[PDB]
Amino acid sequence: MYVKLISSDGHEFIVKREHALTSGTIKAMLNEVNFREIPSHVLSKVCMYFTYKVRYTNSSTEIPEFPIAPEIALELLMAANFLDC
Amino acid sequence: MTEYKLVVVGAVGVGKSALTIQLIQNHFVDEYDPTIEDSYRKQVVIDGETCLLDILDTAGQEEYSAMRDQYMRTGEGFLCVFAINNTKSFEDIHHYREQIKRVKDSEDVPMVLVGNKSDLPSRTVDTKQAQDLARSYGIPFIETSAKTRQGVDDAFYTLVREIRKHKE
Amino acid sequence: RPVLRSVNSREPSQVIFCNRSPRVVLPVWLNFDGEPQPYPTLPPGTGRRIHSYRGHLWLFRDAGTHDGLLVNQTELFVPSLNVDGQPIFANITLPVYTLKERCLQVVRSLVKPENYRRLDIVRSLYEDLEDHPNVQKDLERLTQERI
Amino acid sequence: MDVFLMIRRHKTTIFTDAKESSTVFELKRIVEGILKRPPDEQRLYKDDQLLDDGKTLGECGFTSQTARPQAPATVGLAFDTFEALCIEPFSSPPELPDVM
Ligand SMILES: Nc1nc2c(ncn2[C@@H]2O[C@H](COP(=O)(O)OP(=O)(O)O)[C@@H](O)[C@H]2O)c(=O)[nH]1
Ligand SMILES: [Mg+2]
Repeated sequence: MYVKLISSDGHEFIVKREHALTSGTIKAMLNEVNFREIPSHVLSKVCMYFTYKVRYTNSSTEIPEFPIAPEIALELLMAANFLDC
Repeated sequence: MTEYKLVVVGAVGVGKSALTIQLIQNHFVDEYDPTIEDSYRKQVVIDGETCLLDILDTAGQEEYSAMRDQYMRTGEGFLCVFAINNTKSFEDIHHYREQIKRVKDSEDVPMVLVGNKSDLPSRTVDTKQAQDLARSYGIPFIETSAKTRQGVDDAFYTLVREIRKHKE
Repeated sequence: RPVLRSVNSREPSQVIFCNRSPRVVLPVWLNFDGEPQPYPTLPPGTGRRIHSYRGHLWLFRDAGTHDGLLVNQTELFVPSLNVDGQPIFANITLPVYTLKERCLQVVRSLVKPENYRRLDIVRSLYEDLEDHPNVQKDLERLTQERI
Repeated sequence: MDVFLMIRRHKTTIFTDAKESSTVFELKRIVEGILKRPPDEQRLYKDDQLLDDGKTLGECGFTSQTARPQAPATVGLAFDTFEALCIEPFSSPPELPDVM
């Protein structure tokens, strides 16, 4: 099962639905969802975070830090707030 | 002139008070009130440097309050002292050390281990184990005895040396 | 009275604090009245042999930001009884922060509070920016979650 | 050992994982299930290198250290005849504001 996540600049991101359901706002919008305020460089980071969360949730050992470049910080913050994740 | 604030800690009956007075008034005191805790100031010379020692002779029951924590927190160096005739003192050294590390908020606090009453013939802990434990702590050990007054000044001056090393 | 307090057990327990996080770890001990008491910090990747007592409550935070951390894959830590004198191990790690909280962390490290609201973001994020991690608020949350 | 990858083609990006032992052909099957093209009409790339659908992912250079969940390694995808490997790039973040 997979979901398509379209960005504002037209990039199509295919992720497992279970991973995209991490976002409360995505789970609310439910197999193709478009975001007109999120560029590709932000939606890619959000998808990477989905995989990171699903991989390391309830892990038994150490967890790596989630890297966020300063230049993306603000945009990723706004996207996260809007996506509820 | 640079000041050095020293604090002498240990169990009741180890000889902290007598040792402290031996550093200053230059006389061994056979019996001191167990309840009297006070500070003393003395101008001395260590390696030529004219230092001012401020020595708090701790005494009294346990108090792990904020006020006692801050009072001990002002200590720059600590004399964890035990008596070779009392096993409990050598066991308690560890607890006193952990309390120092807590109030100073560091694992490295200037201190010197002291084995007192080296004039008494009875030995419950020899001079050898104390050096081993100090090695595990990373501090010097001095086997000074307030009664014979051998090595007392060595102990206090070694604490000033350890403080100087920590400040540099 | 508070549910999240340490027990006055007076029974020694040797514990190992292992900082398996990239952050500087502040150990926080809950005293017998439940109040958080900070203890000396652990640099990242450091293991330290500490001495505690049975039934004592411990939690671990980021020393600089008070961000939440995990110990043995849970929030709070209580030493067990030491079998045959071996030390108990306290593995301190990162949790899976929410993406919002992680981004708020990094933005807090870049901007200064004086300039927080001068950022072109929704006003809702300004208060979230000034709402720094709080040990007491997390204690309230944990207490009610036990309830 | 798991490797976390985003296989990309044009403006499309597929996020998926695999085993370091997983071979290039099994990943091509994975992409068949999603983009509806058999491991016949497609060719996978590591950087500019064409991957032979018989070697394992780890044999191509995909390690756990270089293909993390939070930083997946990229695998290019190209579909009579094939097409030039074309991966349309992501957007760029703005100039970092004054306050940071
Ligand atoms: N033989 C001997 N007795 C000592 C020595 N130091 C202290 N004492 C005795 O131990 C007793 C208790 O010591 P005190 O000064 O009161 O230690 P404090 O109460 O813990 O500060 C005193 O009556 C001293 O006479 C020492 O070096 N040798
Ligand atoms: Mg006394």
